[PDB]
Amino acid sequence: WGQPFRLRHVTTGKYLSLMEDKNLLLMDKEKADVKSTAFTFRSSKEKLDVGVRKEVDGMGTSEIKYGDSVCYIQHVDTGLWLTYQSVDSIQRKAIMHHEGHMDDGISLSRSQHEESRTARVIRSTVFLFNRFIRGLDA
Amino acid sequence: EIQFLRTDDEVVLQCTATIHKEQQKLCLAAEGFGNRLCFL
Repeated sequence: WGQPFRLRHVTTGKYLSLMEDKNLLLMDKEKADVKSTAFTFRSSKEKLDVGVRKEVDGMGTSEIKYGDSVCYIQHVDTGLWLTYQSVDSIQRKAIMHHEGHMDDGISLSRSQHEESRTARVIRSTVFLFNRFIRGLDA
Repeated sequence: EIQFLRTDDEVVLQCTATIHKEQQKLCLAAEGFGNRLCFL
């Protein structure tokens, strides 16, 4: 809890980021400048902000659990919280809001190694084939 | 105590490069799919 990280979309290869004008958006690898792409899992939505955690040179202690634990995604730089637009399959746009909503809890479901392999193969193949198609068009 | 490298461990090969009077850290990488060569 409190550890900064980046969320990379496997299929597109782009990193989640927060621009002030158009909230959440995916950005290329060369424009992920940590300030806008840093996100954090929070146990509770209350403004604790303990911070000042010392990094441990080891595997650490397991804190966040798959499925059971309820997470709250918070932008590191701005402190904003991930929440839904609540107005329109489901197609509910995700926005940054300072106080969020009553139900912003997020569960985590791990993917299989085969599934992750297939997703990264898909992204590499679409990149290479788009390059080939553009070369043929040229 | 000083930690050691066991077999079943995940590691990254890292090196340093001195270019235009600065030091840059580079990790060995490879794609495996559609490209067998290794880059940094």
